[PDB]
Amino acid sequence: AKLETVTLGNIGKDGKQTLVLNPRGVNPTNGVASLSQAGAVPALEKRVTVSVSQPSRNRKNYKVQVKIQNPTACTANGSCDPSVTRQAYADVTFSFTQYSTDEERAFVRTELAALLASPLLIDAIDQLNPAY
Amino acid sequence: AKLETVTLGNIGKDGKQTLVLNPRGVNPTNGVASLSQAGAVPALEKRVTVSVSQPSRNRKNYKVQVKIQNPTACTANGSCDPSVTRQAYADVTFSFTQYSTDEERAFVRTELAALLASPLLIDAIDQLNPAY
Amino acid sequence: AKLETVTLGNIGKDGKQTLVLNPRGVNPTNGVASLSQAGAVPALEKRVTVSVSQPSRNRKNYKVQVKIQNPTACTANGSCDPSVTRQAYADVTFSFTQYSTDEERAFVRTELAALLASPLLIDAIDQLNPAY
Amino acid sequence: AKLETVTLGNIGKDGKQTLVLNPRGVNPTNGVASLSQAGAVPALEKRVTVSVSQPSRNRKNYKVQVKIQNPTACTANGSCDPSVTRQAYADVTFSFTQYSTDEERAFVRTELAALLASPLLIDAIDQLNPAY
Amino acid sequence: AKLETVTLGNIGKDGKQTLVLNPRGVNPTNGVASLSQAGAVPALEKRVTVSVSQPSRNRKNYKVQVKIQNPTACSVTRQAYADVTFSFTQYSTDEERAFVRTELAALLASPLLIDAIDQLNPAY
Amino acid sequence: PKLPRGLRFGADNEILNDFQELWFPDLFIESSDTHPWYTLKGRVLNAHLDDRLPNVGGRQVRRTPHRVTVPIASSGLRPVTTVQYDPAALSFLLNARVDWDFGNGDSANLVINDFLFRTFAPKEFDFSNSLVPRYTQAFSAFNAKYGTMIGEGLETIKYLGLLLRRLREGYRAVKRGDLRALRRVIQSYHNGKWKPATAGNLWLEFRYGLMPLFYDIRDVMLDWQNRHDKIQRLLRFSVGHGEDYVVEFDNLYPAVAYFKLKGEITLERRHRHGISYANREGYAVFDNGSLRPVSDWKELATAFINPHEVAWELTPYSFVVDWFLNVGDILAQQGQLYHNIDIVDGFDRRDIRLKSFTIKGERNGRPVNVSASLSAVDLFYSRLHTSNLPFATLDLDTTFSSFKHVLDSIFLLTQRVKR
RNA sequence: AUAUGGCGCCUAAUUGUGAAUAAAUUAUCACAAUUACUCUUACGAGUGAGAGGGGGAUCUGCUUUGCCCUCUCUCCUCCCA
Repeated sequence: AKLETVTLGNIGKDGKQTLVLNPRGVNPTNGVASLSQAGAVPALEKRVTVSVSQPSRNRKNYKVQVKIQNPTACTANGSCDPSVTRQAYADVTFSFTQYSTDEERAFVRTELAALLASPLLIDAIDQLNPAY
Repeated sequence: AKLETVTLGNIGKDGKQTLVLNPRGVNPTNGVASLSQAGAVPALEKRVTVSVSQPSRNRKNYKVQVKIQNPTACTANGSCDPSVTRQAYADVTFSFTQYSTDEERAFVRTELAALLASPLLIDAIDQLNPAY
Repeated sequence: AKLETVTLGNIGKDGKQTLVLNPRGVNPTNGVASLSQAGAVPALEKRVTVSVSQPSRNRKNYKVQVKIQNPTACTANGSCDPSVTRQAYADVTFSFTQYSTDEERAFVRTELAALLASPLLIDAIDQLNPAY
Repeated sequence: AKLETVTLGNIGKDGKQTLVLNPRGVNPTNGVASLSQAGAVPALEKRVTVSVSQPSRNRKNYKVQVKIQNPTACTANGSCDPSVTRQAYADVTFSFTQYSTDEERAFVRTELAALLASPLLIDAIDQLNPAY
Repeated sequence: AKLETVTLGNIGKDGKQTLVLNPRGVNPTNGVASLSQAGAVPALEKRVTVSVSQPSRNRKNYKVQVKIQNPTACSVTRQAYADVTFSFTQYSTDEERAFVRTELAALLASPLLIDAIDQLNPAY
Repeated sequence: PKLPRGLRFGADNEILNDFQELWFPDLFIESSDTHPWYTLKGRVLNAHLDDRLPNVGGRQVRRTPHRVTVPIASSGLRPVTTVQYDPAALSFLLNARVDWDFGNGDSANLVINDFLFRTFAPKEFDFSNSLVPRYTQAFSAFNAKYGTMIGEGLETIKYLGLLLRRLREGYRAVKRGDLRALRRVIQSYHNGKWKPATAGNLWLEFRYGLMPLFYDIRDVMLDWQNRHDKIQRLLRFSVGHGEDYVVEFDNLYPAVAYFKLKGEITLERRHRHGISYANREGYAVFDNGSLRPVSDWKELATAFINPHEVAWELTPYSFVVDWFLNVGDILAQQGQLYHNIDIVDGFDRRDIRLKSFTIKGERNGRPVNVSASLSAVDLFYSRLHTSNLPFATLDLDTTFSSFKHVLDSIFLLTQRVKR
């Protein structure tokens, strides 16, 4: 899991924008690696945090956490510094047993991606229409 | 001290096996580098960890821990994937002063290595024979 | 696990010195055998203790403890008897299950040996360099 | 509430120094007034705080307190900022029974004034000598 | 009065050694320029401070002060120091000032003051 | 040109630090001779020699010019300066007294002065592998080593805010005008059912009727200043490791091939690195021309306890509102100390320093005896600014956002106070 | 059971002098000093670490040192009744 520049292509409603995320320092207090946009200011605006808690007397049950956070901002007519008027964000949480297999984890990843790609979730998020 | 594929050569009773530990990563929450045998199932990989603790206000001493983890497969004749049945541990704990020397501490290392090679420790570990 | 004179050669940074430890009396209060420098006084300076704890209510789960101590001493310019200025020490603790077997025990010990011999640990505590 | 200007005279051993104290306010908590010299500097301005109490619960006798500060104002101090070097404390405390008299209070008052004016207390306050 | 490196040659009992004094920061709290040994450590040991106090409500009467300080160590075990103070009136002339400087230098180089400084013997 | 080399102007003509020159200066070569002459005094082989010949042949060192900085933060932290001095060859004066009495009429005794020698300088070295590890553990124990003080500071500042809120309530009661309702706070300190005695007054029951409040305010704001001091001192992490490296100097002949001089020189090289932290927005443009001092912090606290104050009888309202406003000003000023705290500066330094030495003369049967003292002239010193930090940092923004929130809230509260 | 969780035991100490047994040690007690490294081991100096206090310390400073100034105290600790 080397940290470096991540180029997220074919994204958006029409799948034409691209996102470039550089890494930053990893949170020592809880071991969380972070990327943010290439910058400059949007680096401290958009964030992508990833952590993997390994087993313990509390963990059994590896837990992989993936948070994404996009602040929508703008500039008042007369102001200079943009203010954040909104905050979108999402959290993905995988829980795997110690006997889990890379096999299993991989198809899980791919199934989640394909579901996100499927029309169902497409309209369920894009339009917030429940399945009916 | 960059992490890297560690290939331990002749190994075991007759001295003919070999071990290949891939660098996993380094938990910074406690500053500990992790190595693991190449596999798929975390529960059945040979694991090793190294940490070096600097002298603090309540310690004031150099510490270095090396931990070694050897689970056994005990795969059943079908019916599901293998299950861990036994686990061998090794815990090595070097500790020195602020003023100690690379000389001293290399010397005591190679001392420990030679000791683990010597016939006494051989039967004191292998055969479980009390030192006498 | 017979006690007798132990000759560890190829010791130090360059692996050229040699250390000859003679045996001593087995501590009956806890059953611990011990070896010490050939002498005279260093016999009471540098120590290498061997312990084999058998199962019990508290144990399960044999243990084997190996504790090495090397006190660095010096003579003040004017004094006679050398006083200990620093002291180095290490402890290895092997824990084996009651069904453990010699093959795996030897596997573990020689793996410790090669790890100690590997670039990793040698850098990690000749220089106190966590793998980074 | 004391709001009176006091034009003092016969200050110092020579008796040719004069001083003026102008009110600065009242402290509506403990029945305390405040008076100062004309100026704008702590060291150059001498403090006079009189205070009068009445019985409430903790005590059954009056209290007339008087605290005078006569700081030594130095001219040459590296700039035009006359600071203080010797703080002159003068603390006077009285205690009168609720059945005393204005006659008795005036008696103690005049006796204090006369002793201060006489060459009795001058030798003990200025030259610092014991009663031979 | 530019501040720069000063090479004092022919100094000592027999006029052989040399002192290299490089300048430092002029003390803004009192406007005094400083020079110190070539270094490294002797820079904070040896000191030569120069100031020219112009007239004030207490001065009138320019006062040019030159202080020299030599600490001898082996921790500083001894400290020698000297101070020269020239007081010159406003109508004083540079003729007068150079006369005074040169006279004082010729005195310090004259036998009497070498006798009274080096061996510390009063003129008797 | 107007400002010194390492300075530049901003948008509104404000003094600012010129990063392009601070971090990427113009090196230049210099060959300024310091002591290009040596003097021998004494007698050698029955010949008194007191000439004065040169010793320096050729000099070349790269270095940076002189620069100036200005603090880029309220606490007064200054930015680091890139400096270089990498002489092609070292330099060490030797004021030795060579002398040796040989047989068959061969004696020598004299003293050398201003005699130097050039030798190799080991510039190629890097202890990054040894220094980088010594940050992770320090950061991990940091919160375990100062979380106590940080927490007590967080509670102290909230307690200050609470005190100011109660004071604001009292002042608003004063402004609206009421004698009995004004005692809402008076009942919060006496710990007792205080009864009235006569008809009081607004300003009278507020000027010192709140002495416990004033004492508490003074004490805990001095408390916060003291902890603040340490806390900002805690935003810097410098660590270095030193090692010894003995070197040999080529042969040299102070005289005309009359005796050889050899030996050894003991030096140590230490690699050091220091990481800092401060704001990530205004660090580049920090107004140094408009800020309040630190003494007024004590001034305001002691003002209400000062029993010398005439404005209580002319314009209580103005003085109290100014008290509020200046407190809010200082609070906002210190607020920037905790907004977006990240890596802002980083320097790496490599320096060589002598410790000891040895001298050995050898011309015929080891006849020379040397008893000298060594001193260096030129030492390798290279300090470079770096922005690439190849390791997990301790981003201290999340742990300070609370303090920033608190100060902003308190500033809003105090600025809300009107005449 | 690794990380770490639990159990127990333990704490300022070192050196020297008194008593110590008939005679020698001599723990217990008392008595006297020590406390971090380098420097002569003389006095004392330097540095690292921490603790506390005072100063209020930004404008055009140096820097072969990386950075608020200074005073005081400690080198098994800190806190309460």
